[PDB]
Amino acid sequence: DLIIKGISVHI
Amino acid sequence: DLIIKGISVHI
Amino acid sequence: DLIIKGISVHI
Amino acid sequence: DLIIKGISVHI
Amino acid sequence: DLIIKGISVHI
Amino acid sequence: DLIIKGISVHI
Amino acid sequence: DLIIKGISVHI
Amino acid sequence: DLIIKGISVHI
Amino acid sequence: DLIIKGISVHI
Amino acid sequence: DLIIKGISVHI
Repeated sequence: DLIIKGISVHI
Repeated sequence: DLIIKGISVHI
Repeated sequence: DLIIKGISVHI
Repeated sequence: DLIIKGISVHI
Repeated sequence: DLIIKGISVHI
Repeated sequence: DLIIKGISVHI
Repeated sequence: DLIIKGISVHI
Repeated sequence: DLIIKGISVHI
Repeated sequence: DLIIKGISVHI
Repeated sequence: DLIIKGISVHI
């Protein structure tokens, strides 16, 4: 379970 | 389960 | 289950 | 199950 | 479980 | 469980 | 359990 | 349990 | 248990 | 238990 969350997500 | 969420998502 | 969601999604 | 959803989706 | 969250996430 | 969170996350 | 949190996180 | 926290974290 | 905390953490 | 804490921590 890889969870990446937030107002601005930049990968 | 790879979950990426947010107001602006940039990959 | 790869879930990508948000107001602006840019891949 | 690959789910991509949001107001503006840009691939 | 790798969780990365916050207002601005930059990877 | 690797948890990285905060207002500005820079990796 | 590796927890790194704070207002500005810089790795 | 390796915990690193504070207002500005610089690694 | 290795705990490093403070206002400005510089490693 | 190795605890290092303070206003400015410099390693």
